[PDB]
Amino acid sequence: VPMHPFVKALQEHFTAHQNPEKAEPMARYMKNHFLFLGIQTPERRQLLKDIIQIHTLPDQKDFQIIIRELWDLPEREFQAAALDIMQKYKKHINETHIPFLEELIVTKSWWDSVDSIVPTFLGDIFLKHPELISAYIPKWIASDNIWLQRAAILFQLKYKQKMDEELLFWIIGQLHSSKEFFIQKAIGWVLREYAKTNPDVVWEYVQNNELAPLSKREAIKHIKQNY
DNA sequence: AGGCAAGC
DNA sequence: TGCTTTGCC
Ligand SMILES: COc1cc2[nH]c(C(=O)N3C[C@@H](Cn4cnc(N)c5ncnc4-5)c4c3cc(O)c3[nH]c(C(=O)N5CCc6c5c(O)c(OC)c5[nH]c(C(=O)SC)cc65)cc43)cc2cc1O
Ligand SMILES: [Ca+2]
Repeated sequence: VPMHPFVKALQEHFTAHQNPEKAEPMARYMKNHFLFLGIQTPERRQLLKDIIQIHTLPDQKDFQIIIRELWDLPEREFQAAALDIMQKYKKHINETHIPFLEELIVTKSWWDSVDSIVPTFLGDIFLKHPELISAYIPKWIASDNIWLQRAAILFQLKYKQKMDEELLFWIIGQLHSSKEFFIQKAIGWVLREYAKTNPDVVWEYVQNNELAPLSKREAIKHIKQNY
């Protein structure tokens, strides 16, 4: 049972605003891996805002406590809310929190939580601490955990001109022979996105290095008409 | 406001 | 495959 007063307040307020008619299709969309209360993103964020306006944002010493307690609640909106909360503490998040973020990635894993952790929170940490990438990314690739592998692929997704091209291509080469949908698809996504910034090097990469056909097709869907 | 981004 | 609905930017 959650014990932090902020989490208890949030749980009560979310539960009081549940919508069972939305809960069923929301849970089906995530392959019924999770129960849902039936609260979509606009309403979920406003309910969190209500609780912050009443109680104020808890002290930064508590932010991991709060996120952990929310992660253990059954309904999926509590994990989505915990990530909204983590965004409000981002000035206090640094390299010492990478293991905490790893834990969140591999606990109650699915594409919604993992994608909300990786390009923003890990992306920002490794921009400030790029000399720490080698302590994590190769480990994640070798772990055979598909969500840490997707993290290795997508932490640079929002980098645009900051992208470390040789690193991106090494990561992708290490994972290109994965059978896994969420890995093949992440490779396609990150290549398509980076092609918005540096289309010529993505084209050269895709024409000279092996990729699953899903990955290759997705990578080039916007630039192929230029060649 | 609208374009671009899993499910089946 | 290319349409769905909702979410991110
Ligand atoms: C950094 O850069 C980016 C990060 C990004 N994150 C997301 C994202 O996180 N997405 C996009 C979008 C999921 N999504 C939707 N449409 C598409 N066409 C998509 N293509 C891919 N994903 C897609 C989505 C999430 C996350 C979620 O946690 C989501 N949850 C739902 C959802 O819950 N859905 C979608 C389908 C659906 C619901 C839902 O609530 C419902 O509740 C009623 C639904 N009812 C029905 C029906 O009765 S139809 C017969 C369908 C239905 C959508 C959804 C997009 C995105 C974009 C970026 O550039
Ligand atoms: Ca698609």
